[PDB]
Amino acid sequence: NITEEFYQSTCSAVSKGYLSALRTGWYTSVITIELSNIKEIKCNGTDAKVKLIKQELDKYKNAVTELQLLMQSTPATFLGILLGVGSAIASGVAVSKVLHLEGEVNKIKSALLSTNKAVVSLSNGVSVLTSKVLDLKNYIDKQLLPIVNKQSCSIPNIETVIEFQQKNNRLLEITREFSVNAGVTTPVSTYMLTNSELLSLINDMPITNDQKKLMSNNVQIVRQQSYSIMSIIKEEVLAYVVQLPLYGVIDTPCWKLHTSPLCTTNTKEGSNICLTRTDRGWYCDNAGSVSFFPQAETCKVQSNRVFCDTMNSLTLPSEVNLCNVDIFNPKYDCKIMTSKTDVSSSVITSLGAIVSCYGKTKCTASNKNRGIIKTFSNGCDYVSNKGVDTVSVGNTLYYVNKQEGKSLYVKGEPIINFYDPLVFPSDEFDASISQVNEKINQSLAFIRKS
Amino acid sequence: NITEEFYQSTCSAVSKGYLSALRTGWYTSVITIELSNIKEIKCNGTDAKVKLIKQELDKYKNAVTELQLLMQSTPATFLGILLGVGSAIASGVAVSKVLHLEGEVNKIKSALLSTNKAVVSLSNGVSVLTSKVLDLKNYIDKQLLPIVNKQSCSIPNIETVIEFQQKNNRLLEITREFSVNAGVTTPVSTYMLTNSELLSLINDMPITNDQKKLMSNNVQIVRQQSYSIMSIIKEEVLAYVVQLPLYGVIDTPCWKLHTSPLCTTNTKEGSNICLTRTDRGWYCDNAGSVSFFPQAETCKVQSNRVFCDTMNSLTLPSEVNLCNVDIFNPKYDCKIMTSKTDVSSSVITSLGAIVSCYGKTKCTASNKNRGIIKTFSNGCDYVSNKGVDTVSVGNTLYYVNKQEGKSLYVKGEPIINFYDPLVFPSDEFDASISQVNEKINQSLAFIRKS
Amino acid sequence: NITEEFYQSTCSAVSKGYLSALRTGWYTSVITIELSNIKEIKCNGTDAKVKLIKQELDKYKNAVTELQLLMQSTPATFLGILLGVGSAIASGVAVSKVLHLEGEVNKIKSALLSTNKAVVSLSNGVSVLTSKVLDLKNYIDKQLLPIVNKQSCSIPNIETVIEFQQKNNRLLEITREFSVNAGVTTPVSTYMLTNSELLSLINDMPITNDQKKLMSNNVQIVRQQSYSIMSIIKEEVLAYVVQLPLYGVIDTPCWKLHTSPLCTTNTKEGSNICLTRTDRGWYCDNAGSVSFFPQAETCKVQSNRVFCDTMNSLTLPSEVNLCNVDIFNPKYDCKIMTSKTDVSSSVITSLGAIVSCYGKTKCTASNKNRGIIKTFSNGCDYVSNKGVDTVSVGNTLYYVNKQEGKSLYVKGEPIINFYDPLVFPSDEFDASISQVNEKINQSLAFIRKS
Ligand SMILES: *[C@@H]1O[C@H](CO)[C@@H](O)[C@H](O)[C@H]1NC(C)=O
Ligand SMILES: *[C@@H]1O[C@H](CO)[C@@H](O)[C@H](O)[C@H]1NC(C)=O
Ligand SMILES: *[C@@H]1O[C@H](CO)[C@@H](O)[C@H](O)[C@H]1NC(C)=O
Ligand SMILES: *[C@@H]1O[C@H](CO)[C@@H](O)[C@H](O)[C@H]1NC(C)=O
Ligand SMILES: *[C@@H]1O[C@H](CO)[C@@H](O)[C@H](O)[C@H]1NC(C)=O
Ligand SMILES: *[C@@H]1O[C@H](CO)[C@@H](O)[C@H](O)[C@H]1NC(C)=O
Repeated sequence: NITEEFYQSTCSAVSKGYLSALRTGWYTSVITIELSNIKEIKCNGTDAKVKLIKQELDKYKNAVTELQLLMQSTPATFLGILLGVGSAIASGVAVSKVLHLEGEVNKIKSALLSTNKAVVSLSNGVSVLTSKVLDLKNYIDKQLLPIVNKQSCSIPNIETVIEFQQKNNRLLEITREFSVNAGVTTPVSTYMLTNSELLSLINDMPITNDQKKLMSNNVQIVRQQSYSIMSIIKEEVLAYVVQLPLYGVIDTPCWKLHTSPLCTTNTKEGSNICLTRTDRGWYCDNAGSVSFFPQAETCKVQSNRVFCDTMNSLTLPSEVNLCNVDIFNPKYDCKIMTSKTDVSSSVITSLGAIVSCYGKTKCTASNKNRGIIKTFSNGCDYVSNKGVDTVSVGNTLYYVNKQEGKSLYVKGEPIINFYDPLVFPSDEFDASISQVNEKINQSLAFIRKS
Repeated sequence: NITEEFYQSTCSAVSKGYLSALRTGWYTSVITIELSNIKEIKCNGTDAKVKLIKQELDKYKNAVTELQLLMQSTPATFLGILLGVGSAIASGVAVSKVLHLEGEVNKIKSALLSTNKAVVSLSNGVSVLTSKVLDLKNYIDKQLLPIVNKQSCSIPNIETVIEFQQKNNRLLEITREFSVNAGVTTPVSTYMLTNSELLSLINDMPITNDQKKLMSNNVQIVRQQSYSIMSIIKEEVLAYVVQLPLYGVIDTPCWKLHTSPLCTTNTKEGSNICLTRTDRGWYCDNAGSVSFFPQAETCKVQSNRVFCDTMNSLTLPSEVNLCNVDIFNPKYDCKIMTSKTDVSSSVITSLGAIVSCYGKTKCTASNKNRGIIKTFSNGCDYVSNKGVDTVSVGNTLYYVNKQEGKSLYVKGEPIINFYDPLVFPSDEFDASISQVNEKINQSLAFIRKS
Repeated sequence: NITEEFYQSTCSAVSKGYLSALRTGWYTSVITIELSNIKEIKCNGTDAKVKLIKQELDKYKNAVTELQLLMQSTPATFLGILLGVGSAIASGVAVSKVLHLEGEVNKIKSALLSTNKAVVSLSNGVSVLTSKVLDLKNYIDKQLLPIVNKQSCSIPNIETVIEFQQKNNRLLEITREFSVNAGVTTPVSTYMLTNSELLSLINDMPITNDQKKLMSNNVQIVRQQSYSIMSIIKEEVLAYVVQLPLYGVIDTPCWKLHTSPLCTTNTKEGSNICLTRTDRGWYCDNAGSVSFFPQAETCKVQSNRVFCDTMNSLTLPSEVNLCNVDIFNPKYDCKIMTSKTDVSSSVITSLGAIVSCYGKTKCTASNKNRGIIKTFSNGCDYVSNKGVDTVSVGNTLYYVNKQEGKSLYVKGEPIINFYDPLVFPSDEFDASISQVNEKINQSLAFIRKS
């Protein structure tokens, strides 16, 4: 149920019909692995099945020593320039710091003695979920101790050698990811947290039923917005913090704004003036205001659900939406940029394509079964994605999205015609309708002086 | 056969001698894996060789269930601001959408019954290559059914346990990549498509012999420009779309433009004016025009072959090349920027290094066996890579490329001297030679008024 | 021992107390793997243990052929616009090129005959460390030749089949990484160089004892700043160059500068003027000057040690530090930007948070156990991280860093009040205090004309 409207007057289009899924907070969980403390590998036997077990214990001990070197380092990692600067893992690292305090590990270790999942209140008072995901201590001590603890080693069966390599592999891969990521990984792989464990962790979290359903049906998105932070390894326990997203805003209207340069079409080369709406990005109603996301990557779309991160957003009054139907409205000052760079390009929207065609550029739209069906004249135009498969601007061939949905072409005079090119400011990168008007007055006043 | 020319007048250099390899389209292929439908693991025997087989089937079924959660989400993912906005996987996703239609899977499944490679015309009419790369259904049903389908399970040999883990591993790794990439991966790994399968897929594609030779000798580049899109999993078939690049433009001349700030060298601190050519990047002749690639990553160089993506390009008239030999030419308006920020830096070209040395900065060029061999005075200068191994600008040490090739130093008066610093605009980021001239006239006219 | 100072006058904060770890050069080492030359797999026996060995040799030969296709391609890969352009792997590639010369491999192969580590002087004269990390030739020829070299193949034990898959796996993973990275990988994984081999390689390098201690305690950072460059594969030897960082500057003072927009707080909407210090980033004393790193990613912090890369830096006079205590100082011209965009945001510093609150925005600071404890008025303010856990600006919730350290609030009149909004330039992106003053004079002079 996605719709789109193109505004010929402002060379821009809005895609409506989306639902919000904004990350507004973080939930920190502590994931543990019970380790076996092995120092000496006591066996002088040259048996082939013992040698393969000795070689896997060396890999095991190498990973332990490798992780111990990571815990000794406190781990870390148009209108985009207007944002702030957050600290993404500031919450998770804070939990990682507490686990270094004395006895804090013993709290975790004792709570995870009978069950593999428990809720622990730390010394500072925060209630974190704790999960023991692997008990290599139990396996090594019950299945491998009678082998490599005496001098007359008992030769294991071939099946145990294979089984130990499987169980040890997860530890090795967790160590591998932390080694090439300085102890902070994102997204969180299935080695840090399996699809079963993650879903189970979501169900046990203190969140609403709407958040549980949302997170469970989009765990791949949950992983891309999660961090895995190596913390400690001591007292036979490896602990790393998993920082999961909290979606405080769900199911509010979202819309995406696409913009393209709007220039004059005079045949004289340098006598053209351009103008581009700069407020392009994702917009989502949020607590009476509008959360605006100017960057491309910060929002991921899954069907009609938009997952965004508020740390890369601005908070604007809802009147910002008035710029779509009336860019000259007196309630909000719509942001634009100006130039004399009349160069051709295209923007692929959710349900169509905007084409800014200028100069000697060949701009067309094609179908697979029939070829060219529309040829654009100079200016800014738009074509729906129904019956159109590709758009061509110069030597560039853009495929359009085949998402189903109705588009609407809103006819209107391109607002660039309302300006006189002799008093038009054309070097404005962070400007607005009013900043241009007041700047034209100053130029127009100095002309009135003559 | 790479050459380079440095232009002292404009503080810029051009590297010629390259050949084009531009991605201009996409080819979509459907890769399938025949799966076995296993529900109940019927065996109450505690045999060690059966237990290892049961543990691998659980991993198998976990990957199947994990993939089923991915298919329920329609998957997605100086002069750089001038480009447009494409939708990279719009073509592949379109094919991924068709595979959800009724019976479309049965078409694929039936065509891949006798052979593992076939050409299928879908319901919409497009002809796509289809490849069955793994038949776990055949392996599980022929090698594993007589084990875990009765209640008196037949204990397999140890060799089958090892063989099943190998064949199941590819499915697990494909699932792993799609889990941490929201169903869209790039580059395409050897798990999605092995070097043998990819080469075979290229040879069977409906393309020219030049494209086949080009793609086969640079498959590592082909992978970096390809996408793997998870599609469907039903009726015992896992299908994912692989989106491969089409190189419509091959073997045309390409050249790379390097630019650096050109400032005045007055000893008074703030009395200096700067000027930098902004049209830097890769240029490739293309269909009578020139494809310009302003960003760094969009083009990858392999020997003398330049692989670029047209979606991140502009289409300029061929006269843009005139800016190199004459920046004041009357046919094309060469783009520049201005500032008063006289700060030192260097640009490592293909066959040398440009040095913009200003103020109290120590700028040198060194050889490993002899140390400093040249000391730069203030201004913009250039040194060939023959006999030079490193360049130093301040506290920064740049190694130069040791690619073989002749360089040419084109003497000329730095054009920054032709301007008077009192009417010089110094806040222009998107400007040109003519925009500066007409702006100097307006400032010069208001001075004539006095 | 980290401290922080906030400057209310300039809406900026400086975090002191850090120690430098600047990458200033590169060390190139050659890592080799002795390969076995296998062509024909002579065995017509259908034994299950032979079949598993034949299947692993095919994977082995596939990786060899895959690597041979990579070596045939010479491999490659606010104030940020002011930097230069280096060539990161120019040093490593230079070594990779020399290994293609005749007999250069024989030098390496002969030197690594008795030991697995040797120092080799190449034909050009450079002394590089060389390390043989895997001898598959020795394993295949001693453990696998009596099997697949006769026609009456001798069936191996099951333990050898498992052992061969382990030793062959490293070669396969090295091949895997080079396939999806065009022969150049970063960071350097434990497959290219294990934690034991890397530490051993560091200890044998011709560097100081301070560099050895620094590199060994932060090998995860060493990996993130290293490259692995596929070179050659011929004469039964696979060789790839590992490019390691050299830290020429260690333990000098470093400090991080945070800045935020400073605007006027008039209730009239568009009558406000803004101003933002643009010199934000990392600063480290370096050889009498100051190395300035304007970008975020180029510096990684581990406790109080800052690892930076000089290739992404500028070299400024030490007087740049005067802008913190006096932005109007006459020795250095402090860089700023101007706008009329009064929009709310926050910057999370090392020990607190700057809040730029304007208009109808709700800006607060909270504690977990008590909720809101401070409400910001319009303007630019600051709050320490002691007793504060989160900051909220609009719909955005920022967690603050809980690093221990003292903060200091330096009271002062916001310098934006000293300007008259009628002659204030508000479109300056690359400007400074003096450029603004001289621009106000020109506007003020034309007003004096009337
Ligand atoms: C569009 O949306 C409404 C509510 O989502 C739904 O009831 C309606 O059926 C949808 N239209 C179509 C054609 O399905
Ligand atoms: C400023 O410009 C606006 C629109 O361009 C106009 O309505 C207004 O009268 C001007 N003001 C002055 C003082 O010229
Ligand atoms: C330079 O190029 C031409 C054509 O590529 C070739 O014939 C010529 O031999 C090359 N020069 C050298 C020195 O090899
Ligand atoms: C504008 O400037 C150009 C070059 O600076 C000059 O040739 C031309 O005569 C000027 N035009 C006017 C009207 O001053
Ligand atoms: C702060 O630093 C100095 C030197 O690093 C150290 O001697 C002092 O003890 C530190 N302060 C505290 C409270 O530890
Ligand atoms: C320029 O401005 C500065 C400060 O704004 C002032 O001290 C100086 O006198 C001015 N110069 C002229 C010529 O007006």
